[PDB]
Amino acid sequence: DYIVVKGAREHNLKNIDVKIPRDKFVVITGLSGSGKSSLAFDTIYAEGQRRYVESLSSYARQFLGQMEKPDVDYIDGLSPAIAIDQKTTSRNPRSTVGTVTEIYDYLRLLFARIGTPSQQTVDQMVDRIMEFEEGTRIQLLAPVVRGRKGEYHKLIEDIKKEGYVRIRVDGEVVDVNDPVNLDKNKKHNIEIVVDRLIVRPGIQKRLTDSIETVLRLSNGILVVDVIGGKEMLLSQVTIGGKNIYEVCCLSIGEAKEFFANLNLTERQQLIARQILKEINARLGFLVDVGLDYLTLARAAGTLSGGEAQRIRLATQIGSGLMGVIYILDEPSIGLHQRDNDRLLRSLKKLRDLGNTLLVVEHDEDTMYASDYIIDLGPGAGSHGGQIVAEGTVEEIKQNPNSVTGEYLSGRKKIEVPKERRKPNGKWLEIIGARENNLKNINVRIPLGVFTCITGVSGSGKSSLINEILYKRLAAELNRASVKPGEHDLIKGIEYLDKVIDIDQSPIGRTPRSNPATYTGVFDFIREIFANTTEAKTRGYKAGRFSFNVKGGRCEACAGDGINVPCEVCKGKRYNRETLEVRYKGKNIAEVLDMTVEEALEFFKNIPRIHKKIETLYDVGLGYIKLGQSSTTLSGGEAQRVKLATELSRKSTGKTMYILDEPTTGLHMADVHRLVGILHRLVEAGNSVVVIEHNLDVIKTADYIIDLGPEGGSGGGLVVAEGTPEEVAKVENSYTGQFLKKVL
Amino acid sequence: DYIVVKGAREHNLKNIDVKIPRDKFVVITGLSGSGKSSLAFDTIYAEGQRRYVESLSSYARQFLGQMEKPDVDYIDGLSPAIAIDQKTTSRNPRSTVGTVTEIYDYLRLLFARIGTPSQQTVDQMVDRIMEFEEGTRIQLLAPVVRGRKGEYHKLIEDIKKEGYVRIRVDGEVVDVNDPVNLDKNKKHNIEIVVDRLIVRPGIQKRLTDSIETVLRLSNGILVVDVIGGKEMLLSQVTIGGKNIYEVCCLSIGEAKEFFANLNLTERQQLIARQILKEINARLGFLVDVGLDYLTLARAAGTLSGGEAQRIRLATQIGSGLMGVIYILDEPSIGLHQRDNDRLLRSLKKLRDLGNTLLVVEHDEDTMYASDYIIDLGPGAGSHGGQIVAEGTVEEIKQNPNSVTGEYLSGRKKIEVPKERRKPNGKWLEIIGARENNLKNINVRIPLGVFTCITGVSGSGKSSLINEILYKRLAAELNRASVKPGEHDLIKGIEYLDKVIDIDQSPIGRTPRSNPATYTGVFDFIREIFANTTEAKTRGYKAGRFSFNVKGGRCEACAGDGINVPCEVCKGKRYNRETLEVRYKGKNIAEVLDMTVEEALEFFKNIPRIHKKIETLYDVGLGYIKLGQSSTTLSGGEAQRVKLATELSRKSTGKTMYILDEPTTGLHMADVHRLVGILHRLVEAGNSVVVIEHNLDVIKTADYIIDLGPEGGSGGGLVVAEGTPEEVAKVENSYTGQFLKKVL
DNA sequence: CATCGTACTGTTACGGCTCCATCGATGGAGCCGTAACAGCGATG
DNA sequence: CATCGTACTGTTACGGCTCCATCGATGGAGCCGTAACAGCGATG
Ligand SMILES: Nc1ncnc2c1ncn2[C@@H]1O[C@H](COP(=O)(O)OP(=O)(O)NP(=O)(O)O)[C@@H](O)[C@H]1O
Ligand SMILES: Nc1ncnc2c1ncn2[C@@H]1O[C@H](COP(=O)(O)OP(=O)(O)NP(=O)(O)O)[C@@H](O)[C@H]1O
Ligand SMILES: Nc1ncnc2c1ncn2[C@@H]1O[C@H](COP(=O)(O)OP(=O)(O)NP(=O)(O)O)[C@@H](O)[C@H]1O
Ligand SMILES: Nc1ncnc2c1ncn2[C@@H]1O[C@H](COP(=O)(O)OP(=O)(O)NP(=O)(O)O)[C@@H](O)[C@H]1O
Ligand SMILES: [Mg+2]
Ligand SMILES: [Mg+2]
Ligand SMILES: [Zn+2]
Ligand SMILES: [Zn+2]
Repeated sequence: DYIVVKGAREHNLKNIDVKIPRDKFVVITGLSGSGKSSLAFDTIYAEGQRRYVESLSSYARQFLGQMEKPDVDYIDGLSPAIAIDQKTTSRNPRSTVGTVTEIYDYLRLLFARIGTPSQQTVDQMVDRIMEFEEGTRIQLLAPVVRGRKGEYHKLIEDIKKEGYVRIRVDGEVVDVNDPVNLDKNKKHNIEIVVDRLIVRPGIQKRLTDSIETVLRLSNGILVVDVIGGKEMLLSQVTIGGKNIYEVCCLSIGEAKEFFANLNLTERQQLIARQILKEINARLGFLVDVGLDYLTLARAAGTLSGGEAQRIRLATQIGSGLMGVIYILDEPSIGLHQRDNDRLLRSLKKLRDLGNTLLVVEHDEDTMYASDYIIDLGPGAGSHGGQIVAEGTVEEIKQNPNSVTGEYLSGRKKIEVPKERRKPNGKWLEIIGARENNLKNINVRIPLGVFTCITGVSGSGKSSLINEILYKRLAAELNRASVKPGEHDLIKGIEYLDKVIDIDQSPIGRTPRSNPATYTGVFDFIREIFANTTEAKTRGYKAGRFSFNVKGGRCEACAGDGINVPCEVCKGKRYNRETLEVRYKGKNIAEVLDMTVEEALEFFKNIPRIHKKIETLYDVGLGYIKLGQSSTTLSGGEAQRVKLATELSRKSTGKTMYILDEPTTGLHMADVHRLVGILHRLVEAGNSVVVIEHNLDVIKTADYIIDLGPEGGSGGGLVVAEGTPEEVAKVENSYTGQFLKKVL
Repeated sequence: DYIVVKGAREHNLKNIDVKIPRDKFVVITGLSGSGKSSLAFDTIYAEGQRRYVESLSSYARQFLGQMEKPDVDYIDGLSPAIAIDQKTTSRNPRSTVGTVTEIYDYLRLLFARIGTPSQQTVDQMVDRIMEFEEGTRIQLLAPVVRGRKGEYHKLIEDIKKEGYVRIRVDGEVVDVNDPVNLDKNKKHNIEIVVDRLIVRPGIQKRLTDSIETVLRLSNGILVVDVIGGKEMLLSQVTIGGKNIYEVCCLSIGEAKEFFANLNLTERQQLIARQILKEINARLGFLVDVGLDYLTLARAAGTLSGGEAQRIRLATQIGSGLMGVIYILDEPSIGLHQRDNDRLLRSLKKLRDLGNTLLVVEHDEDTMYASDYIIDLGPGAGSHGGQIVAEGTVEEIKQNPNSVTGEYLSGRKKIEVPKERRKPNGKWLEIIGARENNLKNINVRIPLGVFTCITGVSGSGKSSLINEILYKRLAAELNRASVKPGEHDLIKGIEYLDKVIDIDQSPIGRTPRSNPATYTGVFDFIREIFANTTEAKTRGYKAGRFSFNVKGGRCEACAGDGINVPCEVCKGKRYNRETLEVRYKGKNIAEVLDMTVEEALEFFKNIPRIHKKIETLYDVGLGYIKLGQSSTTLSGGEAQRVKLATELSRKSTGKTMYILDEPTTGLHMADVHRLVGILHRLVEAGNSVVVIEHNLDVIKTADYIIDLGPEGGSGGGLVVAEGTPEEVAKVENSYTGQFLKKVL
């Protein structure tokens, strides 16, 4: 009935007790960094997996592996759990859609089980001959030589001595006793005539005996000579007329149609019902989410973000179970509203089978389509990790201590601008863009305003922007050695002086990385430290103060601090001599131990450091430490670190900003902060282009370039273009339909 | 609170609903073949394992594997389950006790984690030098050449050009500027003097700088020359003074003592607490059950039945968990009463940790030491598979519908004989028996009476009987080519004419085996069928009617009948022509489809077949089919088939019967049947020797030869010898102590 | 001590069948640190 | 058209570190089927 958790203390959680209803659609909600992932994935799934694994052999435990033991007193009401991680995976080039979805294994099993390559037994042969009409004259032959050249005299003598008298050679029956002649260089088909029977009921015994002796003499080969009829031969991989490659070269929808109407007998059904059911469920889920155009032979590395996310989901939740907790960590990454609604319908269908759904989400549609909501807060980092509200959507909305309820209820909102900026005659015209699935379209992107590129997941917006416009602009301005996509020409590059791009790619997590190193400010800090008088006296350089460089780092901990915390250097990753150069009475370890807000006051005089620290504060990461390990960063925190890294660069007043879905893992407040930053950048005279699926960002855009009307080969055309109201007035545009209810 | 099972239909179960209390000692009870194993192992454990496995990846599912899906409507209250199978396992010769118990892996991890092979950092070297007293004169050296021969002129010139002036050669300090001479064929130790410091507080910076430059110049080698003191060298697997082989060559008790008082610092404890805890738990369980004499390097194939069973238990239940169902299928195989009591104490300790115990048992001590009892019956095979009684021990005893309650309450019992047979001057004297752990004892075994060999598990009774007496008797009488054990001589063999032995070994389960083939009566049946007139007319032989021979078996099913049941031959494993030779109007398939009681009436005229069928009926297997697959036979049924096979042989009135614990897997009624058969054999003038642990069998024996007083190196001596009352009068004999409460 | 009588029982080798125990590495991608390269004004 | 000014910013190649995806076989033992081998009586 309930999953009772008491005394949860993982990461930033503070002894929180929660009762999660079972067999319900439960949504975990909070600010970015509050501890939803630590509450669900790091506690509930971790404990369930640990309990299941601990009852296994040492070989199995080593092969599978278990996560770290959570700091929870006791958790009850558990069951088998299937979890989808928040982090996106990068796949090998050899990987395939069918291999990732695991339909290839089921296809291989089906082909090895029921794939038809004639193997007949004695009884089957007897029945086959019995199928003939009564009165037909037949002869049973035992071919000893089939396609060979030789004198064949000893063999004939042995056959005659065995007892057989009738032998047919070259299709003519001759007596073995009478001498015969045959060319040694000419192929001959020597066959022994065993019996000359008649077809009538009641000769089963004699026919079976003759077939048995023929099979014994000819080693499993029987030839039935039908007098006046066509001769037949009896001896001891495609399904439905399609090979494995042929069935793997079809679309998902066509494969589902083929597997839905294939003709199978009772034996084949009883043999492969389970495999057919698994394949049907997987293909049905793939068609339901919207991936009915991809072929099963497509490489998984070439898929877009939304398609990759949907295939990752289909790998785990493709075939539903019963009595299993499903933990999904933001399954709506890079998905349009339509795709999110289809996923929600699939999730409700999965829950209706008798499953518990524990979905961590930042979306509002999931919030409105949820039975129960658990709110965490009231802040992020050390200021969160405790439940601030609980109940249904309405109770959360009426709750004054929940920020997400405040944003849902309209108390806090992102204002829709009263007046939108208009283009001033400067445009970027892309002519003949035919990259990937684009259909030779001409797109004009206004300069100096806020532009949003909208469209369904897979419609061709990343390929239009990142693969063509950004690459051409980089080659023109930054002199990068990258080749752009397929296009005729781009006009209007002379109006720009720089390009800054944030891509839609995973962020690498390493123990050698932290916000300071990622943003590039640690280099300035190290140079400042190495420029002091003490470092000059001791002959130190910038690499001495790096914990990844074996010049001043502690060798006991190998620069990591933990081997169990280190004791010689106290886990600070620096030896005692390095931790003596002090800038403003503070060494490098305490500088790394500062928060962003503290570093704002400490480094308020150095402009290069101050700009980056101010950007990190602006994206809302003021609570984070400058030296926190990147492996211990959340998805939203890592995304915001990347955003600050790219947005803390110099602006000349004519630069172009390109962002590829920068909202991933961001709560509605972080979206507000990002929107404010972007609009300030635009007001400074720059131009910002955002490939976005969020309606809160979209409704504040001055220009919108919709793409579609579908994904894959069904997309690649501009379906709407103009201000958000004009796009909303378009009937056939999905983004306009969803904007009509927002504006 | 409860594990609710509804609609269980696995094997012979008939829609039984059971509520098993949780966190209790629950014992499953019934006749042999009633369906206890199918109820527990084939339903509850199977469903739990299937549910846990289905939530895993395809790779993991293939690597681990899952059992067949049970025919159960729904089962609730499940949790992770650890199960010990009833079947005994045969291990490879290379296997070891430590490897089987899985202590070897933990030992390897401990040695790889904390095993000490001097790796020092700069700070550690500085601290070590600072440990010296104040005022001491030291010199830092960088040895560039250590044990080499050469002219060494370019190296000296390079060192001088670098800046260093002081170089010590052959232990004498010389100036690099002044010319020096050295033999090219003589080894020289060239060392560069870097600094000549003093020991006082406040020289940490200079000392660290000198150590760093010395380490850089000499590539991680530092030599500290203490003036007036012993020189020391600083540079950049045994635990507790014992190697891995040394710690693996100790006894289990000594290893536990060593691991209980080993000296470890805080770092080592924080590193390997989990490994130490696992090793301590495993060794504590091994000592508790009674295996405190085996060394961890002993081969597992040389262990006795009880030791092997205890080690198999310790593999799974050695380290306890919490909230886990433990399913044990007869864990008291080949164990004395004392060992069974120790195992019961361990099981109660395991249950007190918060675990559910589901123990299938035939013993009475387990019944009396159980919180809840579930009784199945009222018979075996198709006559059982339904719950006939339920409740505590007293309720079961008062229940009139439970046979086990009847035997517990004394309503049904095995009578103790009023008068015991006395030896008639014929004895079998074994002189100088020193096989295995025997201590050169002389044992006299009376002839013509019922003799029982008793003793603790491991005391040396199987080695005394099977390895010496049976092998010598076989070599003397049956002319077998087997070498006996270590003994001087055996007297009295001239009083015997034959020997029949039932060994304590596993029974192989193959699809090609059934009771008819195992007992050897199928050969007679096949000969009878091949001797008919129809088979003579069709030229058939005895191998034609064998389903394992490719002469008359169906090739579609390959003689197995199932490929999904076969359709051409209807799964009968014979082709249509073979199923036409009828003996008394019945072919081979219906003969194989007979029960033992049916075959008693059908074959009542053929004496050779009738004797074997009558023996199979006598051991109580009248409900079984003559052709039931051996893979679908229970442990008790297989044991009884083996017993009937060996006891259905000719008796000359002077044969010797040797049985090595024939009670394994037998309920108290099957024991009564076996005791009656054995006593009839003895009354026919034969002699029976039984190595038994069952008190019901023991109390009916005319003579008893106790062995002990312990197992392993602590046993091998006769502690009692005489009638059961005389043995009961012995104070130091465990068997006498347990018999005192029975007689 | 020789002769006769309507195809005899029990126990072992040997080949074929089947079940069960026992046992990380390589390439790809992202990131950090370091080296390398390009890019107002006044007077005679 | 030449001259002067108290160690300058931003973006790319390249090597080293680290995380993550992806992928049955062999010997031993037991059993079955087949071939192989050993083992009263009366008369002259
Ligand atoms: N291993 C760790 N040790 C200590 N703190 C951690 C660790 N991992 C994460 N944190 C911090 O704990 C807080 C909560 O992290 P997490 O539970 O991942 O957040 P989240 O709610 O899933 N946020 P997001 O996914 O961005 O919406 C953040 O401040 C993290 O930086
Ligand atoms: N390298 C490639 N080769 C072939 N087809 C590709 C390749 N990359 C992408 N595609 C396809 O091109 C179409 C558009 O993908 P893309 O333009 O990258 O995505 P998008 O429209 O931005 N969608 P998303 O990022 O998920 O919201 C999809 O059908 C992709 O599968
Ligand atoms: N796979 C099977 N299919 C059909 N019947 C089976 C199968 N396995 C076992 N049986 C029969 O089902 C009955 C119960 O078997 P099982 O559940 O193993 O008994 P059990 O109570 O554990 N007996 P035992 O272990 O000897 O004390 C017996 O008559 C078996 O012969
Ligand atoms: N091949 C062997 N080499 C060395 N020791 C052995 C061997 N076989 C058995 N032992 C040991 O000899 C002792 C007696 O074993 P054994 O006589 O076979 O058992 P048992 O007394 O009949 N006990 P059990 O059958 O379990 O009730 C035990 O300590 C065994 O570990
Ligand atoms: Mg998260
Ligand atoms: Mg059983
Ligand atoms: Zn250290
Ligand atoms: Zn068949």
